[PDB]
Amino acid sequence: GSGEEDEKVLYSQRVKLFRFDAEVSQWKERGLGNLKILKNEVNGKLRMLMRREQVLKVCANHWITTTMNLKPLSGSDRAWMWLASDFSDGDAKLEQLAAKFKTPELAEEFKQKFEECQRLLLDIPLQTPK
Repeated sequence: GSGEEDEKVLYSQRVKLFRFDAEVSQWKERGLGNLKILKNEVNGKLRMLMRREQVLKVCANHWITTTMNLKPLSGSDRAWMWLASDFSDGDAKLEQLAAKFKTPELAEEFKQKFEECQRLLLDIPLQTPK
């Protein structure tokens, strides 16, 4: 009720999704897809989910909040992981899952903006015209 739904799609981007392998202790790709952003009309929670493009299937529904923190992968500077409990149909575990963009360009722009939005989006209204 205005929380687990109520989200609309504003932006989509081709990204790689990663899972943290407990057994590998390491981030390994979940696949390749498009990061779909669903944003609540309330602008309370926004999500980034990514569906595997050619795989037609969302694997991770991650909410972008300051309640969570982004951390760069080892060796990556601008590809980051977040801890989220994903269960788009990903099955509810909390994992640190990662996503990386092709370049630190895509990765860096998003990283900065991501954190800023975490602190900021909360207080600052961002409503898309209709």
